[PDB]
Amino acid sequence: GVTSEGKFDKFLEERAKAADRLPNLSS
Amino acid sequence: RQREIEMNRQQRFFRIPFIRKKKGWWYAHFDGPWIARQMELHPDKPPILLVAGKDDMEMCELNLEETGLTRKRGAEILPRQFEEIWERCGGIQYLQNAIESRQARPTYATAMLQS
Repeated sequence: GVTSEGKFDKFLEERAKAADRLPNLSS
Repeated sequence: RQREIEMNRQQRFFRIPFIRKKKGWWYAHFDGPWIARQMELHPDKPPILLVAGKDDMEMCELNLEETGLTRKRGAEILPRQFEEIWERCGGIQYLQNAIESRQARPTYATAMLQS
């Protein structure tokens, strides 16, 4: 079974989006 | 207590880049099969620190065996490689505050701060 690793992939993609709300250090 | 945890649950640490250039990084500390700490470092952003209990909704819900992390060549790292970055980002105060406020689930990491 590698549905679960697919699930881990989807999880990482949503986490990767979780930072776009964060301020830039540069400005 | 730290040893009883140690001596029954292997502590394992991983780091992998995020998908789309500079990459962001996803770090994890697994206390046996279940995640205890998670840390996300994006270019030109403040770090995201996450501890079991308080931040469950943002953390990996999979058993370690299910993630495929143990089968990705190069994903596993030394405990100290995780710790140095966790500590640099303020992870000790973060977890300590979560413990103080009764938001942190007891893990090997909290046992580490019981000192």
